Amino acid sequence: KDYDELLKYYELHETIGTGGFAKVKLACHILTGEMVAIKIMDKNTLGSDLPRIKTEIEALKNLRHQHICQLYHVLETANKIFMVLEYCPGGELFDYIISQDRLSEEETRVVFRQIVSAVAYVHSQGYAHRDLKPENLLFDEYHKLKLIDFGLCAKSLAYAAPELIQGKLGSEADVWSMGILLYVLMCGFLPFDDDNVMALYKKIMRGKYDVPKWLSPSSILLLQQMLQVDPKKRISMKNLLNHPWIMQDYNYPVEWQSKNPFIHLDDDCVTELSVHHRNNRQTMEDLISLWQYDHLTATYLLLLAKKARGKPVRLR
Ligand SMILES: CNC(=O)c1ccc(Nc2ncc(C(F)(F)F)c(NCc3nccnc3N(C)S(C)(=O)=O)n2)cc1
Ligand SMILES: [Cl-]
Ligand code: NA
Ligand code: NA
Repeated sequence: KDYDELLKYYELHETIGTGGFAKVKLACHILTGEMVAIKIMDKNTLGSDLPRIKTEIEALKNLRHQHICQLYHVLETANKIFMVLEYCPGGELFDYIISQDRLSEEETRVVFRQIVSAVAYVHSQGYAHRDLKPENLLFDEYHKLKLIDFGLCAKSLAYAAPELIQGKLGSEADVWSMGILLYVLMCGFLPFDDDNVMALYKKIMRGKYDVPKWLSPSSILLLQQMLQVDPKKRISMKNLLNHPWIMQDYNYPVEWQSKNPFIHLDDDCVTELSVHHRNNRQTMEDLISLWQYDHLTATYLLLLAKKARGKPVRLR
């Protein structure tokens, strides 16, 4: 019914995740053969949370970055909203940490610099993510990280900053959450945890945590600077980018600027679309340039994706 519109363009496979607000299926984009992830939201059962959908959608239309999960297609039917996103076949950072127990400081740094790159970019575009946690970071085919779930972005509790849980500073709050992430990467458990939500809340407010024996002095220092209860004493995003711990083995600050921004339309993509559809090239350019996030946008972007990984730009 609502799936009729979607099934014009995608073959649906297994459900790969269910959350509070959405389920996500693996799918194949018929015209390109590309696997994608389709986020499915029922407008009726969301009700008051329907603003989360528009928030994520508007954010993702304004974010284009090597460590951010790309949006391809938005389809609205009578009862559903479908968001077609980049499929990350490596799954969740969280499950990767559990499988390894914890990461070495070297590997943590490799991973963490990608998280800082994504989040600093998000902030550079005027947003705070506000729901940073390892469930929301996925591995793509290259084993590079992609940030997801922009439903709470502005322009869980275990990861929420004291000031944010107190109802007041979105920038500083993301830094706190990245500190909790950093802790989990290196330790393999949360710095603040409890079965009772108010007791968890108290632990967060107190800011005291276990410091395991395998952590280097420099890592301990970085955690201390990120996990300051007072956001005014917390390390700013700026100084995180070139922090000495962060610079170890790299010697350059985190590269946060988008490496894949939308400058001019790509000729191979446009050409292939015009040839496959047997349409006037200029019309094809004009219709792509509406950037409607309809099936034409989807096809164009999934062709660019083929190019991004050195494959030829070809439609079935
Ligand atoms: C098959 N077993 C796996 O464990 C697994 C899981 C995910 C993926 N890949 C993947 N790629 C892209 C998405 C995208 F774009 F939709 F976010 C996505 N989402 C599922 C999703 N993921 C983690 C947290 N919430 C999730 N959903 C409820 S949510 C907030 O609506 O995205 N999952 C691959 C494998
Ligand atoms: Cl980097
Ligand atoms: Na423990
Ligand atoms: Na940069």
